[PDB]
Amino acid sequence: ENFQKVEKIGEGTYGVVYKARNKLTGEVVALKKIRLPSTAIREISLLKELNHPNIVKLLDVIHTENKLYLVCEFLHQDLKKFMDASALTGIPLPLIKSYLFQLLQGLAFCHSHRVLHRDLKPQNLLINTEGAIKLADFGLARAFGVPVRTYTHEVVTLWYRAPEILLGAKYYSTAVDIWSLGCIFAEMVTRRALFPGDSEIDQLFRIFRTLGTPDEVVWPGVTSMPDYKPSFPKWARQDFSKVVPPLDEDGRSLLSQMLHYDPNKRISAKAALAHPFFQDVTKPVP
Ligand SMILES: *CCC(=O)N1CCN(CC)c2ccccc21
Repeated sequence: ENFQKVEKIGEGTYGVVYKARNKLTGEVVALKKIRLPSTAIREISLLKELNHPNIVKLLDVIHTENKLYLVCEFLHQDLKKFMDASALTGIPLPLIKSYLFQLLQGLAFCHSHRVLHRDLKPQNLLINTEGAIKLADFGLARAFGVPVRTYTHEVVTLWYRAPEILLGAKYYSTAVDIWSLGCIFAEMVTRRALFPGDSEIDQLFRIFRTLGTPDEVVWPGVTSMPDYKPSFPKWARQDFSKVVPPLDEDGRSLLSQMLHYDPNKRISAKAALAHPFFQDVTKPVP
């Protein structure tokens, strides 16, 4: 009886989200319920301290009756819905730039605390009516693993997955989130997913057909990754001018750096924020 359900507002990889009202404070919140060694409660509890204007505020973590509840600030819409609703005309470039600038600040903060997301996608980027955008679900992928199917048996999207993950690397760096964010960036600009794979191999070959099949020159160590096969077809790289029109030259330079194959060479969030693409960044209200 601590929270009143108002309405169901969404479904993530692990559980359902309701808008709720805090009985005793009157505050409106988003309450995620997840069913069911395990360091998940410790690690997720630590995210209550990892506060930033571009990270969804984690108000509380409740473990009771073999369910995990996450109490978050209420935000009104995800980026996937906003992109679908903006399909006819597209999100305006100054708003795209504002959103990427803010998302990079959120990543830079978590990354500075050694915390990775590992599963960024438009569905977990939430916006308000004031012009802010925030990252949701930090910590959940690491705590629980990324399953093939969600709790409601939907396919977990591969579209934003970094190539080192797809090639079976055992160690993920903060670069995995930069890759994902660069995919989201291209999708806002073109109104179409950059790499819409429908299996792990289809995802990898879509990446290869655009960026070129990687070799030891662009990506040292690539031919010794666990899931690398010498039989991969060898596609030549496309020019970014084709990939994301009509992004200007600064956006294209930034995007190419977010999409470097080698996780060691891929631009950091901190470095991306200093990119000349942001020289004229503003905060428009949609
Ligand atoms: C704690 C609530 C939560 O995890 N999130 C991320 C998932 N969703 C549903 C899209 C959400 C919406 C509004 C506010 C927070 C959250």
